[PDB]
Amino acid sequence: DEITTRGYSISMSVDKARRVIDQIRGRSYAETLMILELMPYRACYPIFKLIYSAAANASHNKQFNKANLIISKAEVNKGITLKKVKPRARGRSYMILRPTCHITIVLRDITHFDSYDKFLES
Amino acid sequence: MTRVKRGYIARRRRKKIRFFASSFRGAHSRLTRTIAQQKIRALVSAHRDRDRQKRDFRRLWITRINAAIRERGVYYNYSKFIHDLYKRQLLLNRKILAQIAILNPNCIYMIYNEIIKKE
Amino acid sequence: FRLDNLGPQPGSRKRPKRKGRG
Amino acid sequence: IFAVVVIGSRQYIVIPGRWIYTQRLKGATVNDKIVLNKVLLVGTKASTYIGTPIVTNAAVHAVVEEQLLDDKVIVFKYKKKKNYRRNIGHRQPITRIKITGITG
RNA sequence: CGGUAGGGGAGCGUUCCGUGUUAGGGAGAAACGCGUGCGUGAGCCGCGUUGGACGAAGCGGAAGCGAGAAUGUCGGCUUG
RNA sequence: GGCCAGUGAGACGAUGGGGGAUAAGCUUCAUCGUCGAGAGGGAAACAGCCCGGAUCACCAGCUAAGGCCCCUAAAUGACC
RNA sequence: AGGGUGAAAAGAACCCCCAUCGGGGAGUGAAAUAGAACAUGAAACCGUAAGCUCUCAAGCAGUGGGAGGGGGACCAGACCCUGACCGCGUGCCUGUUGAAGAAUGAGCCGGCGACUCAUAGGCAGUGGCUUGGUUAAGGGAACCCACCGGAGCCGUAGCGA
Repeated sequence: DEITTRGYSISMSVDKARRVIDQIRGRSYAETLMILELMPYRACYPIFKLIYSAAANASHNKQFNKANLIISKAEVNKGITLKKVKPRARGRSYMILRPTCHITIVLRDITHFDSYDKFLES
Repeated sequence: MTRVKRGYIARRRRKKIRFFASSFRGAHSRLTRTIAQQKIRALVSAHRDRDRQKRDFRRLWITRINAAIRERGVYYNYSKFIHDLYKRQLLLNRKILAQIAILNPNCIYMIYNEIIKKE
Repeated sequence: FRLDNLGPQPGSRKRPKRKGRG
Repeated sequence: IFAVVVIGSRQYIVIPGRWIYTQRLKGATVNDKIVLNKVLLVGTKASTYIGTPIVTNAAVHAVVEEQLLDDKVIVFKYKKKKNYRRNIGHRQPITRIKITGITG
C-alpha cells in the first residue's frame, strides 16, 4: 500500500456505491479516468477526485511516474450511521440508517517483464 | 446483585466452542448456537463412528473378498472358505489379512487350493 | 545457614487447614 | 515378510518397514527389543501355513520407539432427553514397532 | 460403572482479603494465536504478535461464582 | 430408627375380567415386561412389539433377533 | 443517553488534490498502526486478496472411510493444512405416557438476569471440655473485642391432670 488517499463521512451509500470501484480495479490510471467520466452514477464523485487524489501526489512525494500506475486495492466500507425518525403510523416500525462510505484505495507501479529476442542474419 | 463481572470469563466459554468449529461447511462455525447444534452432532456421532468404525470395515473386508470370489471358482460362499481354515487349523488370514487379494494375489491363490483339499 | 538459591523453607502457619467436612 | 503376530487382541499383517501403534507393553520398557513368537503367517517365497497354534520355529524381532499416549483423542458422548455432556481422554501408549526384513 | 427429578461423595475458575512494599514485570499485565503437550472435566502451563499497566504463585477465609433461550433488560449490528 | 427427596392426570404389549357391538394406540382395575429416567441390532421408515439391555479406546473374533439375487454385509447351498 | 489521546499537548506552520468540507506527506512525540470519531480496543455484522471444493446435483448437511489439488516434510521411510465421493443421518430447550415437526420460547453479539441474608430450632461432620458445658447486656489505663460478667439457658430421674 504505497499511497492511500481518499476521505470519509461521504454523503453517498455502501450499496449503490462501490459498484463503480469494482470496475476500476486492476485498471490503469487512464483506463479508470476514461470510464468514470462516462458513468451516469453519482458514485462517480467524490470517487472521480479519488483516482486523481491517489495519483499526482505519488508523483512528487514518491518516485512513481504517471504511467505504470494501477489501482491495486479498493473497497467501500460503511462508517457511522445516524438513527433518524420519520412518522408513518403511530410510530413503531422505524429505525432508519444512513450507510456512509469511506473507501480507501492505493496505487502502485506494475510488474511485467518483456524481453523479445530474435536472430537477424545479414 | 452486582456479580463478579463475567467479562472475559464468559468470553472464553464461547470462543472455545469456535476453535473446534473451524472446518464446517455451513455457518455452524460463526455462532455459538449454530455450532451448539453442530458440536452435539460431532458429540453424538463421534460416540458412534468410534464404535461404527469397526463395523464399517466388517462389511468392507467381506466385500473385498466377495469381489474376489466372483472370478476364482468357489462361486458358492467365502463362508465355506473360512470353514475350510476353521476345520483345518489356520488362525491366520483374517478379514483384515484379506488384503492379500489386491496386492500379491499369488499368496491368496495358494489358500484357494488348500481350502478344497480340506473340504 | 540458609541455602542461597532463592527459595526459603522455614515453617510458620501458611494455612489453618480445614475443619470437618460438608 | 508377511507376519501375523498378536498385540493381545489385534492381529495386523504388519509388513516389515512400517510401524504399528500397539497397546500397552508393560513387559517391554522404552527403547527395548520385543519378540513375538506368536506369528502365524510367514513370507519366505510361498505363504507358509503352520498347523498347531502360532509357529513352532522362527519369530519376529524389533525395537519399540518409546511409549506414550501420543495424542489425547478425548472421546465423549451426549444425550437429548437430558443435558449430559461429558469428555474423557484415552491414553493408550500406542507403542509403535518397526521391522524391515521383507520377503515374498 | 445408561440414566431424568432427587440424594450422597470429590474439585476448577473468577473479584477481594489474610499470609507478601517476598517475589515476577517497562530486558513490560490486558487483548488475540500457537505448541493441539497436560487433567476425568470445567481448564492449567509455556510462548509469538499486538498493546498498555500492575498483577499475583500455594493453603485457608469471605463471596452480589461464570445463562445460547423466562413474547427478559440496555446498546450495537444483519435480513426482507 | 434418623436426615434430605421426588412423585400422585402415565402410556403400550401379552395374559385373566368389568364397560362398548369381546369396535378403538379409547376408557376403568389386577399381573408381567418395555417406554417413560438405557442406545444399539431387526420389523423399509413406527419410542411402547422382538433380541440384547452401552465405563472407554481397537482397519480383533465368535453369536442373539432378523436374514443371505442386486440395491446395505450374507446360501439363484444340497435332497423331496 | 453520554467516562479517561499524552507527562506537559509541542492538539499538526508550510506543501499537494478538492468547492479555501476531506485525505495524503512534511514535522512534533518513546508512541498519532496515541492526534480532537482520539487509550487497551474482542464479538455480532460488513469486504478485499490467496489455496482448495463448486452446474447433471438435492433434504438442520456433521460424522466415519476417503482420491485429487495448492503448500510445508525427511539426504524414500508414504505424515501436518483443504476436501470429490461414500455409509449413516429429522437442532436445542420446555412441557409430556409420547414430538424432528404443523408443541412452544429464541433474529445475532457484548453486558446484564433468578434458592442470598437475619434470628431461632432440629440433625450430620468436626473441634474444646465434660455428667458438666456455656454466657447476654455491661465494664474495659484494652495493638484491640481478651479479662470480668455464668443474671439466664441446656443436660444427668421420671412419670401423672
